[PDB]
Amino acid sequence: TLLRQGIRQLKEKVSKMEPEEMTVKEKKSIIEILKARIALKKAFLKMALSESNDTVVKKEDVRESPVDTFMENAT
Amino acid sequence: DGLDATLVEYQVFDSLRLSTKQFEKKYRIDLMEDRSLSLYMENSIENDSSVQ
Repeated sequence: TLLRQGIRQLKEKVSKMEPEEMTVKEKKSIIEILKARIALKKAFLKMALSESNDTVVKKEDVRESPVDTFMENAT
Repeated sequence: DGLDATLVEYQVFDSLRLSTKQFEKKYRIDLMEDRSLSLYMENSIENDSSVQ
């Protein structure tokens, strides 16, 4: 989530090969602590896994089939 | 003491026979025209972040 924008944003935060780097990059390491605990935000699994969750989807794609059929029996 | 005599080594307190004047020049630190440590904080300074 925050990590997703955080990749593209930590991207060009780097400033040349000069010691201009670490003067900001130590605080960036603090940001790395912060994101290290952002990993804790995603510490547990919800629905199983792709594609096993996708298998659940296709399972619904079979489960949708009766739904499109029994109405034909309305009369 | 609470300790076994047999496992002990006479030691020395650097922080004792020192002049207050040099005491400060060993432990005390400030932002007053100092900030010399930042030369060592490497790698990563902050810098100074926020209070704390």
